[PDB]
Amino acid sequence: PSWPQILGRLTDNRDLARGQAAWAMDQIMTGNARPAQIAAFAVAMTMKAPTADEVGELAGVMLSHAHPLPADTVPDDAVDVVGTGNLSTMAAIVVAAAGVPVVKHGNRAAADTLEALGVRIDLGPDLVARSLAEVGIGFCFAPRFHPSYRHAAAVRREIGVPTVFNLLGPLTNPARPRAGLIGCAFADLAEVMAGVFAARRSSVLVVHGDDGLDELTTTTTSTIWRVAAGSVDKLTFDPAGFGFARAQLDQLAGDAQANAAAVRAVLGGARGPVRDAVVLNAAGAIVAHAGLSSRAEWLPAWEEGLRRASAAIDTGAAEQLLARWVRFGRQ
Amino acid sequence: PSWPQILGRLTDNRDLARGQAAWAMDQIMTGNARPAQIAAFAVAMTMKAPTADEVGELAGVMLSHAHPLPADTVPDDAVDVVGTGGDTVNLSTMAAIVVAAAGVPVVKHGNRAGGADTLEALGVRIDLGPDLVARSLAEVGIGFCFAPRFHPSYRHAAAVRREIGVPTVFNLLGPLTNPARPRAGLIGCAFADLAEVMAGVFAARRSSVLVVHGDDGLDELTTTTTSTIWRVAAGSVDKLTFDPAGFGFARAQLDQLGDAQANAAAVRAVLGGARGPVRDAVVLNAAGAIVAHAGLSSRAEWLPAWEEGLRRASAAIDTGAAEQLLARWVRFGRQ
Ligand SMILES: O=C(O)c1ccccc1Nc1ccc(OCCCCCP(=O)(O)O)cc1C(=O)O
Ligand SMILES: O=C(O)c1ccccc1Nc1ccc(OCCCCCP(=O)(O)O)cc1C(=O)O
Repeated sequence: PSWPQILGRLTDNRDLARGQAAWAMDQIMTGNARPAQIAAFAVAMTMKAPTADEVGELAGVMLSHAHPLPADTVPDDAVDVVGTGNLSTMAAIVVAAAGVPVVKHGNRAAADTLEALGVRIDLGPDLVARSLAEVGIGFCFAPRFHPSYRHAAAVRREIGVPTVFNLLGPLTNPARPRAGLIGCAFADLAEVMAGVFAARRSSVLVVHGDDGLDELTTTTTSTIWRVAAGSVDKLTFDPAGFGFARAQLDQLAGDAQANAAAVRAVLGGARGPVRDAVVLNAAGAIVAHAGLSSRAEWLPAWEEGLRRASAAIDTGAAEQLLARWVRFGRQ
Repeated sequence: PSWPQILGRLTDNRDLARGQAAWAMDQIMTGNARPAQIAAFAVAMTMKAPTADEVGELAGVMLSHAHPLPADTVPDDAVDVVGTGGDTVNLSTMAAIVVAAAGVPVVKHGNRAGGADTLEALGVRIDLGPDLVARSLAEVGIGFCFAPRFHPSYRHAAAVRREIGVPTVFNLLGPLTNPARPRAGLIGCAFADLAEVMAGVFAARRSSVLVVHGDDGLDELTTTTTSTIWRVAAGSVDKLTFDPAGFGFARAQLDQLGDAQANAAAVRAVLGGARGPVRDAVVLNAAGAIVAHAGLSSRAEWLPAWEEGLRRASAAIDTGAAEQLLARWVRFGRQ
């Protein structure tokens, strides 16, 4: 195993042999990888087009180096709501208010919204565990939990272009949720992620908006990879089938203060395209959550998930869970 | 112009816009490119498959950053003999000595790893400044440009090469950035599509060059099989198939063609008159460079040019002129 061997293989457009991706990630996590080698690998793998086995090794090794949460502090039915690259933050809160444990994993952009809302996002494992137990939701700040990734994070900024590493966020949640709604901006890489979750024995909905969104929207149809029990089902999803009005991407589009205001409005009951998108993804995460204890029918599962997501807002539960989340950090 | 744009375009398998490659390389040549950005650029363009225009822009920038030789020290008809590397430093090194001994000025360009290593094993002083390389050309008829000495600004790229350790588009720059700027030569490449790219760059320069690709992976004309030759001259490129058998050369084996000291011994044997596959390959490539040299001042017929090139190359060995030139080369550095 060497960088010449692995990189040479990728630049010949060949899939890696077993363990090679894992070796590369280990060199990164130990700090032995040079920036040039990280970049070469990220770019070469991306242009080659990564496989689930390769992504599974990258995410697997990285996750094993992450700060774990304390033993028995994360429910077995905890879920994630996230995309690879607004709505996922809101959806996470709603799902939590519906009675589903949610544990997110994120970073500040070049998480910011949660800070603008007064949430203390940068907490250690013990307090994230307490947050999950007392508020019903927790947030793992990525730099806090993945410090060994910092050189790769720097590389990713310096090159600026999306690479295979942009798939690692949803696959390296330190709390190791077994369920969730996972959004991917590219159909090619969406199926790859579904394969990784499949091997993990996760129950997730890997979603890809046919408009290029990394989450279920009301702008157009979406492709969903239904992952459960090690199997993947590819489906098409039309929100219109659930009486949702179509919208434009302009409405689902700002700064932290603006995003924070959007959150309070939606949680405050404000109707519109933004709310609809939040309810869709929240429902998706709930349907994924149900996929742990059962394998119910697609339509009626979504009917139930949409009902719970909607009620979580309209009860004031979501708005009040947020308030409790802010009060938690203050005390 | 920025890295996210250029790298974005490349990873999308799109050719760059005019000027972008040059911008990228200059950022690299000025220490303004992060190692990650250098590696990302080199790898991305490699897998995209570089164009002659892109490589030409890279080579143009790198060459403009290089130290020149003094004015009026490099003859107009100086040649280079080199391969971009196999997947053959013994062959090219010997061919260069033979060509010089034939009366054709030769100026080489290489580094330690290796091209320069074999010469050091032979006792040649490789790391000389412009004025001494100039003296070597005039007094010995051959000169060597030590790549780190003449391309100091390439140090950031050179470090990245080592760290990734895989061939990239950058490996094409050597023959295209010879700081003596020979207008002719024999240039080898282990891959056909990259050979065609380099031929395109030499064409744009109006150079007289044979770009060669052994159909067995050799970055030089081989005896083991046929070769493709891009005959570059007068801004145009003829793509030709080449069979040494047509000149009476026996079909050798690749195994018949590793340390610098081992290569150094092979040089002394061949230049000493030892016959075999290696001699044949040396004479072929040397003859090729002489054909290229002829293309500077005339459009000669292909076969007669080669026959004359083979005649002179063989003579340069048989008379002992090649062996003696090496000796003078060594002595020159000792003094
Ligand atoms: O930059 C640092 O120097 C640093 C220092 C201490 C700890 C962490 C540090 N950097 C990071 C480490 C992990 C990370 O994120 C881990 C990858 C998962 C993030 C999810 P994303 O792909 O959506 O951003 C990001 C950074 C960073 O600089 O931003
Ligand atoms: O190797 C160095 O030590 C070096 C130091 C400072 C600046 C540049 C350095 N290396 C190079 C200089 C020019 C170059 O390109 C032109 C010469 C190409 C020589 C190819 P060869 O090794 O097969 O002869 C390549 C390198 C390099 O190490 O990659």
